[PDB]
Amino acid sequence: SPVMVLENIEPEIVYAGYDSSKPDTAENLLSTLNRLAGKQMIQVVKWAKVLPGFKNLPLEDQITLIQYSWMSLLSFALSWRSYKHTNSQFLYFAPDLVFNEEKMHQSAMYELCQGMHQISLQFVRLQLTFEEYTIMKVLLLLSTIPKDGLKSQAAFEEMRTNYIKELRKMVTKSPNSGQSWQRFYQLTKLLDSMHDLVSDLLEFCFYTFRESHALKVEFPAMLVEIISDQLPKVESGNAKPLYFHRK
Amino acid sequence: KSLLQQLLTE
Ligand SMILES: Cc1noc(COc2cccc(F)c2F)c1-c1ccc(CNS(=O)(=O)C2(C)CC2)cc1
Repeated sequence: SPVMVLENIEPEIVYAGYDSSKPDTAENLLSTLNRLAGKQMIQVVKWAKVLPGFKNLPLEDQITLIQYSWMSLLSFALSWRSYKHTNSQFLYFAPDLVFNEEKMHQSAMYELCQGMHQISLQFVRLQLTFEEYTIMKVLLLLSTIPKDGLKSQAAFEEMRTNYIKELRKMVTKSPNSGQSWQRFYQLTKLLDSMHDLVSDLLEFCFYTFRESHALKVEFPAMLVEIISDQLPKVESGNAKPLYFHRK
Repeated sequence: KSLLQQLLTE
């Protein structure tokens, strides 16, 4: 069962290493978030390696997918942590870093934080299961490709199609009349709505990266590498977001 | 070798 494998390979929670004794400025909160994103990205790479079917894809494509989807994976996992631990009342970045209204303001990311909070409120509305969540996160790893496609497009499409089949079989376990088509479309709609929020997070990311020292915001090595590669490709329009339902 | 390349191949 691929879904049961997904449940067991889900990375363990990591601490942000947040310093509450230091002034709660935008530079210190953002630097803590960046440090946390760095650690979580190492976890994402180790998770992707043991993901069923991911090793079939060539190395270049595996890198491409991780680099295009990183923000989508981190934000989706944030929404899940927020839903599981606080019933989506707060943004649960880590056990030592839980954002309330004050931290959403101090981080200079209020509107972005509210946008993420809306996604977590959808988890409450839908009563999203862990089974669904784990399949959806794999679909997010496979939801952004280069405009001119991957080195092995057919291998990628076969992997993505199979995880779409997994999500469809999983929604049958949560029926209304006994129908599940409604839940499946609510899940694909929620997946599509990640692209727009992630487009805004990436815009904030890219700005803070271009002006990091002027803003006193630190970036770990993992992020420097990901962003230096992704910033030119995304801004040049070389990214192709994959939607279940075209806008 | 990049950090992503190192982690994926190790
Ligand atoms: C860690 C971590 N746990 O979830 C997330 C999700 O992202 C969000 C971050 C803040 C508010 C939100 F509402 C989010 F949805 C991250 C995360 C942290 C830092 C970076 C890179 N820094 S950045 O300038 O791009 C910025 C825009 C996130 C702060 C990327 C991801």
